[PDB]
Amino acid sequence: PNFSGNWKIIRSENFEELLKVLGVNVMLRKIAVAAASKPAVEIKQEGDTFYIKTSTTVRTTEINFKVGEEFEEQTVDGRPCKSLVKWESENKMVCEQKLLEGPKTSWTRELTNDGELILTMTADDVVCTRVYVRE
Ligand SMILES: CC(C)N1C=CC(C)(C)c2cc(C#Cc3ccc(C(=O)O)cc3)ccc21
Repeated sequence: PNFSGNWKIIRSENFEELLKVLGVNVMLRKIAVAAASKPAVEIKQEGDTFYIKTSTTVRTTEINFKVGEEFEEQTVDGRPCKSLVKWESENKMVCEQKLLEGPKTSWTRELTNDGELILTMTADDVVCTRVYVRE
């Protein structure tokens, strides 16, 4: 599927809990949660090549990767990692992360038949789920 476009958040579940179990300081956690409530998301996909920009004033993540080639990013709680994206199924990509020790973290993105984008972010047993619609 083509994920390209600007995406707008409509649901977030377990974001604060994810940060909480990862030990993020409560003062920083409240700033992170509030910033994450209204991110600006831009995706440009050309085959297996992805540009994914998620912007908030206090944290912008900008990754330009090819599916099946390793790249550097940060975990959700800000620790440097090596990431590797693969297609799990036809409409779902799964990213495995390894720290540059800690919780086992990952993220997934998929598109529904209606064109809603579902992001999950995991740390051990805690799963955060965020749903977006294309502008
Ligand atoms: C207070 C600031 C400086 N801060 C500090 C520490 C951590 C790393 C926990 C932090 C994470 C986010 C975040 C985020 C986020 C992740 C994903 C998405 C998304 O994909 O929509 C949106 C926001 C935003 C701020 C901080």
